[PDB]
Amino acid sequence: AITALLQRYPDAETVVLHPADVPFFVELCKTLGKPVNFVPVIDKDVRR
Amino acid sequence: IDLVTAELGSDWPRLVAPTFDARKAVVFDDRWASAREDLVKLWLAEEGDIDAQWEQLSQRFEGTGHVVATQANWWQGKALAAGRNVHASLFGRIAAGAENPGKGRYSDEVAVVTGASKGSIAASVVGQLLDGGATVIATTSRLDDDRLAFYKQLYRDHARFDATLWVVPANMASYSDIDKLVEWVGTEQTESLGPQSIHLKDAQTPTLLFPFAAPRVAGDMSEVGSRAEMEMKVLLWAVQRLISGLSKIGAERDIASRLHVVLPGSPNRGMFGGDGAYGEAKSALDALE
Amino acid sequence: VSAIAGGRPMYEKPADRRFDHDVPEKRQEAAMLLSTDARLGENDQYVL
Amino acid sequence: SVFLDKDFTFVVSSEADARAFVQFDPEHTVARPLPDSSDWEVTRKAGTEIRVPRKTKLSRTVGAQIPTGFDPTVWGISPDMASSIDRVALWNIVATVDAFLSSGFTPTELMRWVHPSQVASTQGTGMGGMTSMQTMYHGNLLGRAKPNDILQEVLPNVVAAHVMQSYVGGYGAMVHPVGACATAAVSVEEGVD
Amino acid sequence: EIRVPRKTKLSRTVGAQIPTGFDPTVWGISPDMASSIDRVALWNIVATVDAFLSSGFTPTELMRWVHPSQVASTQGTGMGGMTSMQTMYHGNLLGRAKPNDILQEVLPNVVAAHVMQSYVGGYGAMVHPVGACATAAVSVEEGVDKIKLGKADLVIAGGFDDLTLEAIIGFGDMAATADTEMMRAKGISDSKFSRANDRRRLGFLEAQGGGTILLARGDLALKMGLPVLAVVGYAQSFADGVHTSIPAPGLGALGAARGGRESTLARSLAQLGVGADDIAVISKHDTSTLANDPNETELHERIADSMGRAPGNPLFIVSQKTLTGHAKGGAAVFQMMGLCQILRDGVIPPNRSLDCVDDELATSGHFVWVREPLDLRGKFPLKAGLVTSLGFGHVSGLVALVHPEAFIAALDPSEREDYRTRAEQRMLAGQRRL
Amino acid sequence: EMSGAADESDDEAPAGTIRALPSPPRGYNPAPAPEWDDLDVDPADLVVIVGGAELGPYGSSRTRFEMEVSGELSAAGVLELAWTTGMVKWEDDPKAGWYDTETGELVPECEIVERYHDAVVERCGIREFVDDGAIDPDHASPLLV
Repeated sequence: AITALLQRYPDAETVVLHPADVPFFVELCKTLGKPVNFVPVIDKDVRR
Repeated sequence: IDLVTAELGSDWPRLVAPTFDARKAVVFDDRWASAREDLVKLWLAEEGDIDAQWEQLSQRFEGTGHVVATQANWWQGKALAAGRNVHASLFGRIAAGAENPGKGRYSDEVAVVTGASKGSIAASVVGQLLDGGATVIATTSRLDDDRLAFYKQLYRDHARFDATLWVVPANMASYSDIDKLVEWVGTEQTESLGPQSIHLKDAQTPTLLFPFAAPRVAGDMSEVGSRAEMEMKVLLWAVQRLISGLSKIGAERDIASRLHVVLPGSPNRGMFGGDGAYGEAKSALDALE
Repeated sequence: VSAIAGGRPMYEKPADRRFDHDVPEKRQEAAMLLSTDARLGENDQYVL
Repeated sequence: SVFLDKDFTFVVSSEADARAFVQFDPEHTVARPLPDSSDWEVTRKAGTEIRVPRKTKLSRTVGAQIPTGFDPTVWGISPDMASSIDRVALWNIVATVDAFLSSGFTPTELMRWVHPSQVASTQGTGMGGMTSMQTMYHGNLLGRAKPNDILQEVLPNVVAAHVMQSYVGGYGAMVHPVGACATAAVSVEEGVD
Repeated sequence: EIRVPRKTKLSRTVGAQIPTGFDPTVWGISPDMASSIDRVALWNIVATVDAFLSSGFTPTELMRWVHPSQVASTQGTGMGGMTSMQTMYHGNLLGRAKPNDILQEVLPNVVAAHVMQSYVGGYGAMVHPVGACATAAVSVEEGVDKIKLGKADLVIAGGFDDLTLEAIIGFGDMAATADTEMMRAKGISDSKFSRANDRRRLGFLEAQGGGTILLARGDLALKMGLPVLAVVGYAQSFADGVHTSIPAPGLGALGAARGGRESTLARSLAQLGVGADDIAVISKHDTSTLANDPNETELHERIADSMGRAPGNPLFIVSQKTLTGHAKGGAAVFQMMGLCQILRDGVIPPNRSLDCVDDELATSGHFVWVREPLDLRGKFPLKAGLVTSLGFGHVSGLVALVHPEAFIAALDPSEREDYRTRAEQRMLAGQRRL
Repeated sequence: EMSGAADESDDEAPAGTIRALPSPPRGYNPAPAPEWDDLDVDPADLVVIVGGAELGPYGSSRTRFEMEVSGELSAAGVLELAWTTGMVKWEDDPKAGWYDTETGELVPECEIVERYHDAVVERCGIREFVDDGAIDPDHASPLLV
């Protein structure tokens, strides 16, 4: 699946995650059904 | 003014407002500039092979030639190398076109065409007149740059040597426009440079006249139903004054030259009931003859 | 000392060398700027 | 800048100037054609903005000034030039002449040994054209008659441009440093360069 | 004596203005700076930052490779500090409260002085040309001059100017600016009224803004491993001469083409192994005035004619003033910027404001005026551009620009390959930072 | 029949959500043949342009070049101009994203062209002078006699 998508968009391999796509991912971690298995960000909420 | 409006209606006074003014005219007499840009665009974008009929058609459009345009073609051709197949075809065809340019001749025709707009019979006539080495006065109802850009596109394609095109804002519904336009068409052909810029009205005695101006039925102001009455002024009466106008210029400035007015008659009146417009209106052209 | 006493040192030039002969010099205007070694002769009093 | 508390007495003005009055105030000013004289009356209502003349006393009473009685005319500058150009221009123009006088006179003698495009002008300013600048910003806001060449004459480069037009006639480089107080030495640097 | 308030109606209703809503604050300039400094300062300050962003960020990284006194600033102005000037002469005569720093802030050099204080902190050269309209190209000339003599190894070249009230009234009075009331009478929209080389060209549109470029020693650029945007093959300013006549335009920029094979223009090219035919593009000043356009054309026509430009191998010319309008001080830098972008992308920008070419320009056969973009792809390269600008009072200038890949040919195959490695890594890190 | 054919419409289902955005700017090399000697040219005597930028009526060098060469902005073109013109703002308040600065509304990257560019074109480039100085030269310029 990963190969299928990023073949269509080869530029995804050479570039940065968009600065507006970073809050989106961190936002998704907060609304996720089962809590995220990792730590996405070091911040005030790091204990949580 | 209320009584006058009561008789004539709402749309008639508003549409009869003046449009034409002598300062908005635009003249394109340059082939030399447009032919050079036209060739280099072909040379760079060349894809199709020698079997193309477009190359023969474009060569006839590139038939506009003088010391100026030859200096362009003879150069880009001589600068061309043996690098590839396209370069072999371009160099040979250009050298042949440079040779055909040297001996190129021209004709001359002076015409005034109305109703020349995009996607029409007259537009196909205009480009063809330009293809015949003519001088053409082209009128446009809409003065917007989208209409202005179209005639530039049409000219830079179909223009030959000796060809000069003229585009102007014009309204055939206005008698003032008709009088003012031909007063512009018939005066001088002179440009005075004083402290300021004054262009004296260009005088070219019309050979062919093409009253293809064709009002269409669009009724936004509610004008519906009164249009066939008003168009009778435009299609005939104002044409009559247009014919009379160019007759005065010809007589005053004293030319024996016959202006050929092609009368856009509607086909075969009486055997069609479905047109609703063309069939009836143009039968009085027999009376005009 | 000749300049100080007479008020001579400031002379606003008519630019004779530019226009010296109306017809050719306007044509020679191009030719001058183009070729390197073209200069003023002193004997005619600074001619172009 | 003061706001008029009560309507000012009408004053006579031309139609062109009075219509202009309306373009600023218009709720606050009132203008009418006078049928006989065709001119207009201008009446400022309450709420208008007025600029009223005043004065100030300042600290600096002394400066180092070119000796009294100096004239560019005495040096031989034509009256037409004196008018059309800023005071700062008269300084650089005469100085350039006297600068040449150290060696040669006729600036075109340089064109004997050198192709004209090899003549350069590097001339610095901290501001330059100051008079011509203050002449526009007063004059325009004051509608006083002022010269049309103002912005051309306020360009700190235009002063030696005037000298190149009037004197040397070189075909070559022109540079015009701004070094604030240091332009002079900064200019030499680029002249050397 | 009383001074009584009145009004005036003026001819110029339109100018080329920085997009509405621009703030130096959004870019991150502190409010204290915005207050204390002229509007023109905000233009050169932000431009300098974005100019650095092309390669490096921290200005003190320059002090790693270079002793600080080898950092130079060459920044041109036609006037500069205009607001701060008009602020004093109003304010003082009006007794209004105005800033005490006025005369410091009206010095056309103080703007980049503010940038050196706030950002780079270099210990080295500062020069500030006045080229009228030509300052930008005149600035590049001296920026080039500062490096070759070892005075400074890194220079910032550029120009900037502002559009205010009394800037307009000076031009309109001088008759040099296009009269808007006449343009509307001819049915001309605001975007279409700046037309270079057009038969109908009515005089220039006044604009505002600023721009700068970072010029460096070729050896340093490789060593620092920054991007190479282009090689400056030459730069020159040129005067004209003695004459009375006001319309008569300066032709002195021809002095660069003098000598043929021995000419500065051709030798500059020849040192890269480039010929006279290899200049495809000239960036004209193209003021859209009736005086400048045909003269600059005749000028470029002649500089090609004597250097042995192959007959009918015309210089394809762009007019950026038809788009951006004419900003006096920052004129030739915007053209300088466009020329670099021309070289790398290959694309030659159109003049879309051209309805018809002036019939007078027909006499020039070494010149071609393109109304539509000619886009050069990977199979269709280009080589060298030329920026030309004519300032007021015989200020004329020429900057020969050449493609970066001409420089990479002097490294030998081993070091050439080594440089591409460093430049590639920088681009990736540069895209990151940006 | 043909009016009816024109009068009889229908809706073919189209489900589409489009967005606008791009990778960081790249460079397309050109094909150039060069016969050259290496050591001959002194790098210390050469002047090379490291970088450059501009502030003008069309925005920065990136957006201005797009308008000059293309004539229309890309995704990054409108995104940058809307940012410079101050149409779009960035809040760390909840919903964490790009917001419209005027009306205080959250915006994605797609609608930037639709919601803004029409107004951007008008208020950028060349236009009637917007008065930030409370003075209009063309309309009313203060005079004192």
